[PDB]
Amino acid sequence: TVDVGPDSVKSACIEVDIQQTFFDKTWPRPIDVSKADGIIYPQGRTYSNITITYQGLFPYQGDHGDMYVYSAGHATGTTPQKLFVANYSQDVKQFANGFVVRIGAAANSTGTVIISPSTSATIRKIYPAFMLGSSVGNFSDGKMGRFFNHTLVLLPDGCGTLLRAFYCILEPRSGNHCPAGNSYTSFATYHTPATDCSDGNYNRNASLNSFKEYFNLRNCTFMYTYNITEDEILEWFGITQTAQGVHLFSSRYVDLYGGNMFQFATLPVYDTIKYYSIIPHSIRSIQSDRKAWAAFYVYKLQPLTFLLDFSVDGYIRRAIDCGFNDLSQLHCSYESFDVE
Amino acid sequence: YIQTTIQKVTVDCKQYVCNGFQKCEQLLREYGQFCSKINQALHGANLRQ
Amino acid sequence: LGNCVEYSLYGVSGRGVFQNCTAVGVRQQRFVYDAYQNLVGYYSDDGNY
Repeated sequence: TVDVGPDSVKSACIEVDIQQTFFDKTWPRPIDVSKADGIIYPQGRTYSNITITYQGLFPYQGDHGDMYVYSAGHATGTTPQKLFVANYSQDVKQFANGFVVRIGAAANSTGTVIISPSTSATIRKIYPAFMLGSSVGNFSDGKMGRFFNHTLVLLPDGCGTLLRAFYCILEPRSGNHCPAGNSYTSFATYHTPATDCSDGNYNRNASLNSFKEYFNLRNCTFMYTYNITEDEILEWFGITQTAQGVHLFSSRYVDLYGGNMFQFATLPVYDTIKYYSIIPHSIRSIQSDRKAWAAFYVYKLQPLTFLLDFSVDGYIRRAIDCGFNDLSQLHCSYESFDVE
Repeated sequence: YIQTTIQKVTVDCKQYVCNGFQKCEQLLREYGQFCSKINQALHGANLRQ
Repeated sequence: LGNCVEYSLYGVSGRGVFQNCTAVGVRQQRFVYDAYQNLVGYYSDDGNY
C-alpha cells in the first residue's frame, strides 16, 4: 500500500446533471488506414524504406469507433452551479484486446459549446479519463458501473499537463450527491479554470481531489505521473495488456507531427482486464467564459494482418488492412501498393 | 491432333484449406504467404495460356 | 570498424562487421532490421549509427 495523500475533507460532493441528449451528436472521423491512423509501431525494432506485412493489434479500416465529448458546467454569471455530464459512467464496455484514442482531432476550428447550443467558440484539445477493471457490478441503487477489488485508473490533471495512473481501490463515499449516499446520479471529476488553471501554477491535484470527493482510495498501489507539454496538435493514445502488465502507448515523445504510437510505460497490472469505462469530466468555468472541448474517439483493436510502408526515416506513413475488401487482399497478396 | 492449351484452373486456397471455419483461418494465418504463392503461380500460368 | 567481430548488444548477439553510415530508421528503436529479419543497423550509446 502506497500513500497518495489526505482524504476529502468535504462531505457533500458536488451535483452532476445527466442530459445525454446534449452530447448525442454526429462527427464522423472513421479510421483512415491510407494515412496510418491508429497504428501501433512494431515494438521491438525499426525499418527503413520498405513495405512488409505484419501481424499485430490494429483497428478496422473505416471503423467509426465511439465518440465522447466533455462539456462545461452550469453557471449563473460568475458562479458554477453543477456539472454537465453524459451517462458514460453507466456505459461499461469490454476491453478484450485494448483500444486506441484519437485526441484533439477537431482543434483550431470553430465549433459550439454543449450546454449553450447557440454559442460559437474555438475548440480546445482535452484529454480523456479511463477507469478499467476486472469485475463490475451495481452501485447503491442498483446503478450500473461499480468497479470491484482493483481498478486501474488513468486521469489527466493540472489543466492537461500531467497524466496519473494508479490502482487505488475505489471506496464509494456516503454523503449528499455521492455514490454511496442519497440522491446519487453519477460520479464525475472537474477542475475550476478560474483558480486551478493559473499560469504560474497549474494545480496538479485538482482533478485528483475531485475524484477523491466521490471515492476513498484505499490499499492503493503504484501511483505514477507523466508530464505532457501543452499544444493544440492531434495525438494518439493506445493501451494493451500482456503477461508483462498493462502497456501504455502514445505518439507525443517520438512522433508528434506523425501519429505512430510508441510504448512509453508499463504497469504492474497483472489481473486480466475485462471491462473499462470513460470517466465524465465537466469544467466549472464562468458562464461568460466557456470554451469548446474537442471530442475524442475510441477504436477497438483486433489481431489483424497489415501491409505497412516504412519510409527512409522509419515512420509508417501508409498502411493497408488486408481483410477490408478484395482490392486490399490483392495488395497484401503481392505485398505491394501497386498491383498490375 | 495437336494440343495447344490446357484447361485454365484457379483455386481459392483459403477456402480449399479451411472451407469457411473461422478457427482454421487463424491457424492458417500464421503460415503466411503460401496461399499467395499458389494464387500467383496459377494466375501467371493462365496469363501465359 | 572494419573487423569481423562478435557482438552482443542489449541481448541481441551475432557476428559481423560494423561501419559508420548516415542514420536511418527511428532512433528510439535502436535495432534496424531489413525485410527478411536481418539486423542491418544499430544506434550505439556513443551517439552514432
